[PDB]
Amino acid sequence: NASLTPDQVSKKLKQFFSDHLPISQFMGLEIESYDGDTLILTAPLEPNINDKQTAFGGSLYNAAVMACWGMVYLKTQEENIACNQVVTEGNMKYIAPVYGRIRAICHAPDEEELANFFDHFERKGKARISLEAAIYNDACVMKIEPETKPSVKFNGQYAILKN
Amino acid sequence: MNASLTPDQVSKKLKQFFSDHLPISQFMGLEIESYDGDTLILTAPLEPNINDKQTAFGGSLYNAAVMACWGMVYLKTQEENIACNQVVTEGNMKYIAPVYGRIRAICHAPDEEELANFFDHFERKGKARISLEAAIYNDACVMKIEPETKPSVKFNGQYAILKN
Repeated sequence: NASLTPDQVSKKLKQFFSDHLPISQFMGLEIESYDGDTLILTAPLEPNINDKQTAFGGSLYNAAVMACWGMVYLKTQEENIACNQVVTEGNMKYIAPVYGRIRAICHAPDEEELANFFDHFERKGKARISLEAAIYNDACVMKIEPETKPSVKFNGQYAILKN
Repeated sequence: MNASLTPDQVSKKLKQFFSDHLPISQFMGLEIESYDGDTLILTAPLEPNINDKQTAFGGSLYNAAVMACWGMVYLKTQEENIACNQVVTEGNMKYIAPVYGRIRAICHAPDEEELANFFDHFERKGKARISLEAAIYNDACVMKIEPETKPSVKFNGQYAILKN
């Protein structure tokens, strides 16, 4: 309600992770930035590491799946919608290893889609939406660019359901 | 050269591996429940893997299945005394229903033909790929992937082994 600004709703999400998702706390998953259009989550490599000293694939998935879940949550908060949110599917392709800090980047779906989606939830009390996230290794990327090839691609579907 | 390893011997190797190398598995309480050569079952308690609704978080569900299939590939590779690096290449999950307590992820060995072609391709080329499925159930008695009980989660994973 009084939480509509990117800083104000980021604080809500940070709190949600810290209150409810012990795994996000083990992984050191934090919000790096949110400006209303792009969410970036980051996590240190060390707890997310494997035997080859690169990022465990499940941690790359968790960062991506929480980036897109995070983006849905931030949208529901900006819209002051009370609901349960669930992932209904998540798909990852691992193209190259990640061997530093994990940074998962999710862009908001367009306003029309978001409007349709919130419209559907109003009418039926259920609504679904698909999102994508990317993780890069070589570049300090601020956006999922058409140019740059990602190290990992994620696409997921998320649903919001009436209380 | 050594003889191939039995299910008990290699199961120990994978136990040691998670412990030495994957800190996330120790956080999650992830354990090998059983391995008999044909089926790998991994288990983890709910408490570290929980979400806001008091059910298993979808990310922890994915970690259990992705590691169950990675585990299966590692077990077959080790049984066979193959020295290699092993990576996931793809992992897809469909969430069908909540998991309400202990998490058990079940993975079966690929076909004997599939395994043979995979090790032969690795031998000749220094790389090979294989795909497997895993499922997670609420039911305590389930010991294999079966038509007769719809899973809470389904997972398809593809893995590569690489000469080191």
